[PDB]
Amino acid sequence: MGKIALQLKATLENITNLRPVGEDFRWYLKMKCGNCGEISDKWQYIRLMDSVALKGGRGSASMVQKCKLCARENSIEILSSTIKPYNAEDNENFKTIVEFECRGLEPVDFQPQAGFAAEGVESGTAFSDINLQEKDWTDYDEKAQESVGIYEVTHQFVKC
Ligand SMILES: [Cl-]
Ligand SMILES: [Zn+2]
Repeated sequence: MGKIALQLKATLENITNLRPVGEDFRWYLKMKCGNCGEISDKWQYIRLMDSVALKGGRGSASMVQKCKLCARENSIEILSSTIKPYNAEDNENFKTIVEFECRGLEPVDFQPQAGFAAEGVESGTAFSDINLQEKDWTDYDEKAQESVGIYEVTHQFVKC
């Protein structure tokens, strides 16, 4: 078992409280088998709503997968109490937004897609259904009379 933090960085414009929303939120990841090193060929996602009870007091997992190359049964779990928003004050800094407990599947890449939400920095205008798949996003806050944006989204992994 190991924990891994996923840190986001983005440039924010007139936006705050940027966060994944809901138990159905999808963390799209490329995952590495911890025994044979095989990295998934396609993006896979994991979500809190898929939680499954592991046998024999081992706890739970968000995803269990038998490695196709070495037959190990590996798992990974999103830690829900570690999910944090990315705020106006975090602008352009890496910041941990979620942690995963890894039992033989470890993420080595991350693709933010849909399901994020955020709000106008002063207006509190709600923006939902934000898709970051392009790594840029723009909209207009009518209450603020300002453009809002999230640009140059990137990430990195910290082993905890
Ligand atoms: Cl998947
Ligand atoms: Zn393997």
